[PDB]
Amino acid sequence: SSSNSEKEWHIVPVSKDYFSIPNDLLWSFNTTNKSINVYSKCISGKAVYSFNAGKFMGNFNVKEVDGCFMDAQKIAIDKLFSMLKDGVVLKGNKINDTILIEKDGEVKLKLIRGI
Amino acid sequence: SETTLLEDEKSLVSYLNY
Repeated sequence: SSSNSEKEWHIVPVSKDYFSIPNDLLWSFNTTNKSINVYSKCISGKAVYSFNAGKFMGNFNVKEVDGCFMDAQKIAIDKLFSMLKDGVVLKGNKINDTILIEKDGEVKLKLIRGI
Repeated sequence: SETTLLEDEKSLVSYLNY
């Protein structure tokens, strides 16, 4: 059950502050080693994920270029990466097959453009 | 379990390993 990753979740910016998120980040929960894996053309991140009251978190160890996430995109990425760590809960509305990233009572990111 | 869920590792991977 717990070992199926390398599954490209194209991250989606929902909230207005994340509209600057880069070209395209690939999110993949590594359920095989149980770690967060977030990588793209220019970023390489591992993390360990923990749960608190349904909030999915992840302490990251990302290595990443500057310029490829421009400046505000990198900010977007810090924003996104801080979200998980603050406790992002996967869930939303009108979805049954796609993952959505929400924290502070609203979705600001998604895995795949399901909705 | 839910619209998306994944509030538990098991329920998370049960949803990922689909």
